[PDB]
Amino acid sequence: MPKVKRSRKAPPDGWELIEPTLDELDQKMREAETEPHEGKRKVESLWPIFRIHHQKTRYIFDLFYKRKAISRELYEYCIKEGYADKNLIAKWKKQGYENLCCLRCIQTRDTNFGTNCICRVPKSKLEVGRIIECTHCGCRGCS
Amino acid sequence: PAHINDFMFEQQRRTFATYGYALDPSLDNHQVSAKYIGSVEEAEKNQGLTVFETGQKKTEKRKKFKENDASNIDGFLGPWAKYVDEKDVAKPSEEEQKELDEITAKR
Amino acid sequence: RVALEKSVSQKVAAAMPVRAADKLAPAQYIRYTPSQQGVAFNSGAKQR
Amino acid sequence: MSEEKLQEKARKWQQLQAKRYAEKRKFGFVDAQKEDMPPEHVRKIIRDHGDMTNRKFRHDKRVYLGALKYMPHAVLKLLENMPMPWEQIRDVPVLYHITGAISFVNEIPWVIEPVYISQWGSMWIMMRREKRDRRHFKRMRFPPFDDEEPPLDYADNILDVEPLEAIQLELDPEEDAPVLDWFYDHQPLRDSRKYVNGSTYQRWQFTLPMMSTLYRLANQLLTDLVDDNYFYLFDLKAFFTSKALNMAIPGGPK
Amino acid sequence: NMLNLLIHRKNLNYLHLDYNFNLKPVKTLTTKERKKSRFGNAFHLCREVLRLTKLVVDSHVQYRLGNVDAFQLADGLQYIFAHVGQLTGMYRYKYKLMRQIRMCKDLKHLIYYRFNTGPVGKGPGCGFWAAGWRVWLFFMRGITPLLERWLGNLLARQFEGRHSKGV
Amino acid sequence: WEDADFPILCQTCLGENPYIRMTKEKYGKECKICARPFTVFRWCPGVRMRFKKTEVCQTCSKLKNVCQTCLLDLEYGLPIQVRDAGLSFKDDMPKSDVNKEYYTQNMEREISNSDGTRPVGMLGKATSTSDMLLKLARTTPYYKRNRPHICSFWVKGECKRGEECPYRHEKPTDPDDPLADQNIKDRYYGINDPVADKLLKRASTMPRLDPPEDKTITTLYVGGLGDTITETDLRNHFYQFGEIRTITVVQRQQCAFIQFATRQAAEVAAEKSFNKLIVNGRRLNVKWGR
Amino acid sequence: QLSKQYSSRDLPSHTKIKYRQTTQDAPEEVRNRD
Amino acid sequence: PIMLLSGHEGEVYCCKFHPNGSTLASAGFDRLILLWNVYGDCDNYATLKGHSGAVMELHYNTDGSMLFSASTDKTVAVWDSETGERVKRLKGHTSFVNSCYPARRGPQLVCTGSDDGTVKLWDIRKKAAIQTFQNTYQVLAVTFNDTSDQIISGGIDNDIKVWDLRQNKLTYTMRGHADSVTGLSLSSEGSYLLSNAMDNTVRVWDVRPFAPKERCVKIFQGNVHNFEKNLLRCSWSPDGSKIAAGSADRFVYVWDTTSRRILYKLPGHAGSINEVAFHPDEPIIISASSDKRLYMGEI
Ligand SMILES: O=P(O)(O)O[C@H]1[C@@H](OP(=O)(O)O)[C@@H](OP(=O)(O)O)[C@@H](OP(=O)(O)O)[C@@H](OP(=O)(O)O)[C@H]1OP(=O)(O)O
Ligand SMILES: [Zn+2]
Ligand SMILES: [Zn+2]
Ligand SMILES: [Zn+2]
Repeated sequence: MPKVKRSRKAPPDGWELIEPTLDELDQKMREAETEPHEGKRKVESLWPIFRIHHQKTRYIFDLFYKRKAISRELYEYCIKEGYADKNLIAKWKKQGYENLCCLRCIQTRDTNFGTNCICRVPKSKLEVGRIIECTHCGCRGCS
Repeated sequence: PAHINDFMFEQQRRTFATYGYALDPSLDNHQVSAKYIGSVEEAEKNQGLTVFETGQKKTEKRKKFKENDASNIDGFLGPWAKYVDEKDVAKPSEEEQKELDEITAKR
Repeated sequence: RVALEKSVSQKVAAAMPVRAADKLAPAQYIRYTPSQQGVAFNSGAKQR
Repeated sequence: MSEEKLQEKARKWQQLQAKRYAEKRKFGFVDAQKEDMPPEHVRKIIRDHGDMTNRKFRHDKRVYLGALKYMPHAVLKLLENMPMPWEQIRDVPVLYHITGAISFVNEIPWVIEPVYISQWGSMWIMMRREKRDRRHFKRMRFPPFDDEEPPLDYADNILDVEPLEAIQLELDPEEDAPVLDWFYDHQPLRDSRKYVNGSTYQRWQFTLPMMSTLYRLANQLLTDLVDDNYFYLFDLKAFFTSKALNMAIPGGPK
Repeated sequence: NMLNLLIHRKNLNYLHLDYNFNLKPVKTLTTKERKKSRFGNAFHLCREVLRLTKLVVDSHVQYRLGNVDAFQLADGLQYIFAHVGQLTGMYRYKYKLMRQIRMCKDLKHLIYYRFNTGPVGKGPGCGFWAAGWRVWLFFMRGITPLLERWLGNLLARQFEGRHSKGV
Repeated sequence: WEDADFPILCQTCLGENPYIRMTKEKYGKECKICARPFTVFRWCPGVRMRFKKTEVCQTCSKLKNVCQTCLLDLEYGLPIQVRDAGLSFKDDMPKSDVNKEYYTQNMEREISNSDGTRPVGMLGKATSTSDMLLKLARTTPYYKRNRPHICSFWVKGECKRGEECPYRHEKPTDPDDPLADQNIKDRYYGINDPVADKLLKRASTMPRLDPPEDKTITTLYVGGLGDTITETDLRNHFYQFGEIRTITVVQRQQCAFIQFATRQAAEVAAEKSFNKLIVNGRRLNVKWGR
Repeated sequence: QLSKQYSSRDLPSHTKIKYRQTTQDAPEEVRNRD
Repeated sequence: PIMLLSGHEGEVYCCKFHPNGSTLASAGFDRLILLWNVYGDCDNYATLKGHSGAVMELHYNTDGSMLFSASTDKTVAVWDSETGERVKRLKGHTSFVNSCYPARRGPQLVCTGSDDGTVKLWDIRKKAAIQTFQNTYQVLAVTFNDTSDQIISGGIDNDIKVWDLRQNKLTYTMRGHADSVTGLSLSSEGSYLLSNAMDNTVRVWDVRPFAPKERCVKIFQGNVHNFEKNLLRCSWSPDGSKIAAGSADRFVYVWDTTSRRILYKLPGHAGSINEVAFHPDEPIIISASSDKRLYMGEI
């Protein structure tokens, strides 16, 4: 019933303290995944998923880099099994990109004029206080 | 069929968008000068500051929340952190409501 | 030969119909002089 | 003329010029990539659209239909990667339409040739010793599902189940030392730059013990001929001639 | 979903395609509907190819649910590929298929009569499905451009309309 | 199919910023009149304004000489019926299906032989802009056109999208008003468009000089003259317009009284000058004297 | 108004034009000959 | 004829002739340097490569034997017109080196103006710097004086500056331009120097042993700037007869030294003209514009 594991390799042994957090997070992902398509909207019914996804990888990003509270081996096992997100992480590690909402909000080809979401514009340079809801992620100004 | 440079057009457009004044684009055969078109007095008083150029602005930024510890199960607002000075419901009220009912009946 | 064959190419590329879709050409820039001139329009610029 | 004038002039022009000639918008710079979505995105879209009967969608109707022209590609791409009985689960890269209209498995199954033949040779031995030593073989029923039983959901029905041991042959630790660990993997040495090109998976190079065990393992699916004069009048040219003369050798085609 | 959207766009409400891709009428149809509701070899070739793939993926789903076995899955797949003639009914619509069909018989006589060379018996448990799989994959390599052309024509004619002006 | 280089649009509808960014889509939609497929151009009018779209073929535009989305005339800018009436035009574009498709086909074939420079047909033979047309014309850009629609949710209360409600969360307009229901087809054909009738009544109530009863009342009173005018200047106002017989420049009341030699000449002069004879910046009031 | 219909017989075929070679009868020789 | 040349992928910023009048060099955003033959069909033979940044200024030597080319990527480059290959990569510039000038008829020596706040003097042979006059700020154009002993530079603070190579101090500072100067070019007189500046005015100066102490000689009207602030460059004719300028107005401006009249505002271009080149032999004009191509006008 968990993210049943493909490796068949033994998990390295920090796995036992990050186990329950990831487990309840996957509980929350399954639940917010099934949450059925109410009179909510058709653009915004996919905002939970991106939200949760960021969370999980964010969490592991902490416990390896900002706490150094897990090993390289355990962290790599946790990427390989699809808890984390290899490139969301490898993007987070850049300099202008600490809080990037979803990896698609910087895809230049997915938008006709060749730009990023207004998600990506610094809040100051707009200064108009206008609510921003990037249609992709639902984020409100990732950076 | 013009061919112009790319950073500059978006710079001028965003200027005119968020500040309200812009370096007018007329490339006239009578030599005009650099004139700030739109909110001319705004360009004068704001020193021509562009939305892209950093500039001193003490403008009160709207208050927002910040819950960025991703271990709380229902905690992480992260990048999806709502604005703190925001409303919690959006609706029209008693007078406009009955008036809209009256209009939907009139239609 | 030139005009002939280019029109050929379009008519036969219709008969490709499985269009090996090429990229969209780079964004063009066009400079436009309206007929109506007036300072109250175009926020006072005589071109767009 | 005013100095602070010139100073914020240097400020403005510095920022402007700096961004305008930033390496980002250099000439031939091409934007980096399109990296992967999460799987739940696909899963949710497709389970949402369901069978396009709810009028809430009603516009993906047209694209849904128009995508029929390409479904013989999706089928071919799907069936050419099926998971090969020594495996329980195979994960594949999937390219899909943002409305769930179609789903192309986006991959080509490269294999190492001697590895592959050895794996299928082990299958030969296992299948045979199993069919000999099973009391009664039950043949599944076709079709396995009824005419109006709707298809199952992955998420509700297969997503969390445990996947039922596959047809490994159990390799002996001494004689098959050089292969016992990586034999039954999907793409065996995918990420070890000593033996494979890289992650695009061309170009193997192997050790001679590796090759000897592989050989012995695939021994069942193999010819124990050593040279070519076995096919004396039984090669391509003999057949080309016979066909040309309309005469036919004993065991050859007509 | 695609084939049902086609059926119901042509306004043919009296037919329905069930979940194993059988097409069945839910009334008895007068002549006008027996005519209006005839379909072509594009529709039916697509139907039958999808039926083959559903047979395959559903054998795999049975494996993954716990219903069968590794050996029963392997032999059932071998079965599927050897007997496409009696399970799909594809030959009706592109009769050149029998090339492939005869090939997957010849292979089976080889493999079987080398599989059961000793105490191994004439029973079901022989799944060595590489050969027939290869055969139907090459068939698909050939058929996809054909079917993409035929289906492009059908969809065009359904959305633009048929050209009776300068035939 | 049409194929264009740019839209052809009113300055009101094109926007405010000098720098606009606009997208093209080849063979994107069907002209609501020409009924054939067109290329469709979409631009963001301004900050917090709805994206607008060209909604009529380039030929369906050049024929009647209008703005492909704003639909108002190109020079003056009034509804198509008003402009037609002010030009005294009689536009004979067919209505029924087959006749209209046939007329469109041949009009397009003939407009293919043009220069792309000016409207085809009587729209060149009717460019004599009458003072009624100039008088009804809009002056500055009525940029209230580009704000978004009315939020059914926020009209019932439901626009729970916060401030992002996709439509102006204001009061819905009472549907009884004539200025509510104006179908595109009629507004292009000019048959019973309410805005046209309201604007025509407004033009009928607008001030114009009145004519007298008697033919012998050939003295015309111009009120509000001022002492910066000359008798020769009043002449030059009413000299080549016909013949003037006499001119009394009353300086004790700042007015003038012009006796003419031709009744139609003076009538044309004074009516054409009604409150709008602006010589040296004086609002003279042209009327027939006692 | 270009259709997306298509034909079995409008597939590409014989896509190169043969030109009359040096010995067959090229316009140069026949330009010469008596 | 008009003879428009094309084959450049992005803006061409710099175009100039062989000092022979034999071959053509042009360069710009595309980070490479194209060469052509001026006569015949105006055809392209060679393309020099290597510069990672935009080629902001190419400059010949006075024989035509080695090529200097200032790049955005903090570097100048000298190459062999014989081969097209790099001999030297003048590195060490701490920012955008926009302007380059090889000493003419003196020892081989180079002055480079840059966006670091320094003007730099370099010897080609040593791979080391000679002198550097950090005034305060970006220097946008630089040219020597025919003695190879003063160095003139124009930047953002509008006061054209000249250093003495031996005392190394601000020798000559001249004033009168209302906004940033964008181009200097000293005529073949060795005396008269031409200055474009986007304030819409062009000026003429003269560096001599003795000058009136306020050497603002001739003044012409016509040049334009706009939101582009592209770098605008001027030149004298081989004779000191006509001044040619470009501008962001799509008009090639040809004026005269004598009557300062507008001999030409020629249209023909699509984007801003960044550089006009005079033939050292002929009445041939080559326009490099931001419309990604060039023009070959004959007057
Ligand atoms: O039904 P088919 O396509 O004709 O294949 C079967 C079958 O093969 P499957 O095992 O895949 O059903 C039999 O196999 P066994 O009975 O051997 O297990 C058998 O083949 P045998 O002849 O070897 O029995 C039989 O053939 P027949 O009816 O002649 O017995 C026949 O294969 P054929 O193509 O040989 O008919
Ligand atoms: Zn976004
Ligand atoms: Zn996002
Ligand atoms: Zn974001």
